[PDB]
Amino acid sequence: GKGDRRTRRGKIWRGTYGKYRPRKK
Amino acid sequence: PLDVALKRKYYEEVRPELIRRFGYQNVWEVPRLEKVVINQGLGEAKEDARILEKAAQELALITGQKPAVTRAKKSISNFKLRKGMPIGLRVTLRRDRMWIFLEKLLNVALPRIRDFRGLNPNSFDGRGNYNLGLREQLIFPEITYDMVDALRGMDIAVVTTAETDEEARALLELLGFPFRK
Amino acid sequence: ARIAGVEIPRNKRVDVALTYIYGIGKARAKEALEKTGINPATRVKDLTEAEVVRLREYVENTWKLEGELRAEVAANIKRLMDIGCYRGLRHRRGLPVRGQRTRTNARTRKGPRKTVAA
Amino acid sequence: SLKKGVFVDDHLLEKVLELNAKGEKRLIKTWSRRSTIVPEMVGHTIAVYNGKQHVPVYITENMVGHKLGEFAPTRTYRGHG
Amino acid sequence: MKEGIHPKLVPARIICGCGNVIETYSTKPEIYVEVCSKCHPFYTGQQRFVDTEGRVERFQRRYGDS
RNA sequence: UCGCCUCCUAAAAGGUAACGGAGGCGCCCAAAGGUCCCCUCAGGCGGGACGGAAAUCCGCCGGAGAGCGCAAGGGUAGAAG
RNA sequence: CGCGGGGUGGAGCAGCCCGGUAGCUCGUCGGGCUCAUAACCCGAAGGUCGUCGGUUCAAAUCCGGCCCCCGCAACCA
RNA sequence: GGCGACACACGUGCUACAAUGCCCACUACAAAGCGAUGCCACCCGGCAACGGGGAGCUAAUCGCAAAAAGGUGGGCCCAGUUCGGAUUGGGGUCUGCAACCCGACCCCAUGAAGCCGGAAUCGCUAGUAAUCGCGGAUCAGCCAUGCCGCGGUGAAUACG
Ligand SMILES: [Mg+2]
Ligand SMILES: [Mg+2]
Ligand SMILES: [Mg+2]
Ligand SMILES: [Mg+2]
Ligand SMILES: [Mg+2]
Ligand SMILES: [Mg+2]
Ligand SMILES: [Mg+2]
Ligand SMILES: [Mg+2]
Ligand SMILES: [Mg+2]
Ligand SMILES: [Mg+2]
Ligand SMILES: [Mg+2]
Ligand SMILES: [Mg+2]
Ligand SMILES: [Mg+2]
Ligand SMILES: [Mg+2]
Ligand SMILES: [Mg+2]
Ligand SMILES: [Mg+2]
Ligand SMILES: [Mg+2]
Ligand SMILES: [Mg+2]
Ligand SMILES: [Mg+2]
Ligand SMILES: [Mg+2]
Ligand SMILES: [Mg+2]
Ligand SMILES: [Mg+2]
Ligand SMILES: [Mg+2]
Ligand SMILES: [Mg+2]
Ligand SMILES: [Mg+2]
Ligand SMILES: [Mg+2]
Ligand SMILES: [Mg+2]
Ligand SMILES: [Mg+2]
Ligand SMILES: [Mg+2]
Ligand SMILES: [Mg+2]
Repeated sequence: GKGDRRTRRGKIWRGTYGKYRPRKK
Repeated sequence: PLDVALKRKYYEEVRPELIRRFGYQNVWEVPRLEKVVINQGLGEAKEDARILEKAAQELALITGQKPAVTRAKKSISNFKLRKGMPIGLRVTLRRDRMWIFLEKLLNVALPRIRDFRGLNPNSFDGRGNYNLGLREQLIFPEITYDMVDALRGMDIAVVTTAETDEEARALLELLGFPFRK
Repeated sequence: ARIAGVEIPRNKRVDVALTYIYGIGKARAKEALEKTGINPATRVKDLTEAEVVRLREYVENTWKLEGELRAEVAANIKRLMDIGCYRGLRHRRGLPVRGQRTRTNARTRKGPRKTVAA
Repeated sequence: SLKKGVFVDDHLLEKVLELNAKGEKRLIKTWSRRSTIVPEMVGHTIAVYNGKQHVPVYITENMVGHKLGEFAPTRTYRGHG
Repeated sequence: MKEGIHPKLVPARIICGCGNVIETYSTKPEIYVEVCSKCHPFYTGQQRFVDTEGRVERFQRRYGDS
């Protein structure tokens, strides 16, 4: 959920980027 | 079976090392090793006398002897305990069957103990016997892990004809007893 | 079958059942799976004792785990206390180590509440 | 944390490097708690400041990566009852 | 030994991270042991793998170059 | 308070009083009975997972201080346990 | 002196009889409702059982001493 | 140095307790605002935060930008779990004279309480309530889950 910084949902919610939400498009 | 690899290891290369070290006028004076007594104390099964015969079934399997049951000496209030009831299993094994058990213990069991930086070397009892105890029973090869209902450990008494600790240590060291030094 | 310490996982998945070991999970799991070249979607129930020994022997050997790990985190903390340092006092007194706020909910590290009068 | 870094105030870094090659070492009071400690600090006795006074802290080798203020606590507690 | 009431205790073979322990002479022949320490992984035949003590060691090392 | 048992008083046989000093009984057990065979305590020190002053186990020391259904006495392991 | 009853959370009272388990009302503490307090509701804490000895495996409970309490009695003189 | 204290007590909130759900992949559809002391495409290094390089824009003219839910496919199979991510260990990144007290962020490990919450009690009548993301002011950086706004999808129910 939005509080797991180790997932896509977490990272988005926290606004950040990393291995679990890498920046690409 | 009268062969049993550890028995041998004792005769060829443990005895001579001992004669070389302490030095001995007599063949008999050099330490022999009699009686490994294994004993499960279980208050666990007290009001349940059923759980017990499972534990004795377990002990048989690893020992090759059925244990006999020990029963409460006097009556104690604070943990249940009518002076009747079974407290636990105790098996005496000597002479071969002893050996075949200690082998398995040295080369399989203790190796399987979580952590294990080695057998404590203060447990020698001062007249030269040694004791130790195990928390779980599944560290043995004959235990399949799906046959554990509940963990029960035990107490092991290594008795030896060695008059002192020092000699007793040496004997057991040379047999391959891993010690925490 | 059993990897470091005893720690038998079973059934389920394999790459999942690896989390159930102390010291390992998510990443470290999906890692040792292709570095022993084993299918992660397979279930620890069934697989060659071959892919079982490759698997145990890798993990147990690469990094430290339940027995020695716990004792290593243990020893770090001991060092932090008794050196006299501030992270050490907050271990001594059972209170939160990294900033935050004790005027209100520290509960996870304070215990259940112990109420008093007004 | 820093790295291209390892910040230490020159105040005491002076008097410490000084107390190495002098041949003599004694009690030194800094207000610098922001600084980091060691290696040539070890064996020295520094008095750090908590805002109130200068507290003596004996320096040993596992105190290493730590700032000085870690050994000089600012608050006073002793509980409630 | 009283005849009845007893595990057989017949010669066996047995396994590990090592080869076989021919010794055996156990109940229930053909057993598979997870790992031993003797056979020299994991403590005896001291491997000292994975080895510890690094944490006093480290804090001094990357430290004063920076 | 009134019958019964144990101890002391009771003066080294028995016996011996007092509204002299202290306690117990009015049951119990089909095994707590008969016999044959076996076994030997309590305590202390040392060792031993959960086990702690004490559960169970192992070592040494321990002539009886334990046990003998219950009071006390006498007896008792060369057994009465 | 004599016979009978008693002593248990802060208060008052059960449990003792028949060994193992300490309960009831009130108070106290924390929350609630109310502008607020009381009432009311939802949660909690709190006694080693006068004391010293003994019996038993185990004592608030059975037994003895001592200490306080209440009651009865103290007549022919 | 403290305003950041911690036996405790209250208010407003964020995240949940899962299968109308979680994870991964692929694939769509917004609005309003900000930025040439800044916003930073694209290439390279790094698992990553980020760091090198480096073009365009005084900006309907380049940038922040990926909207998210949704859609498709695959996995998890009811388990304190691929739920949930509090705590703690180690390793780093950036701002800043400086992150011990007191920073935010990335990675490895750790994985707590929690299985719809006593008495009680709040909001909402339609593009609303729920739910999903986005921008801005303050600002070095940031404890923002706050606040002021923007649109995506989009109920129920009013006898009285
Ligand atoms: Mg999760
Ligand atoms: Mg010793
Ligand atoms: Mg001996
Ligand atoms: Mg006499
Ligand atoms: Mg006489
Ligand atoms: Mg006479
Ligand atoms: Mg006479
Ligand atoms: Mg009488
Ligand atoms: Mg004894
Ligand atoms: Mg003892
Ligand atoms: Mg006697
Ligand atoms: Mg008698
Ligand atoms: Mg008697
Ligand atoms: Mg007698
Ligand atoms: Mg109140
Ligand atoms: Mg009120
Ligand atoms: Mg009394
Ligand atoms: Mg008593
Ligand atoms: Mg008259
Ligand atoms: Mg008259
Ligand atoms: Mg007169
Ligand atoms: Mg404030
Ligand atoms: Mg704080
Ligand atoms: Mg909030
Ligand atoms: Mg729970
Ligand atoms: Mg701070
Ligand atoms: Mg569930
Ligand atoms: Mg709620
Ligand atoms: Mg900002
Ligand atoms: Mg926002």
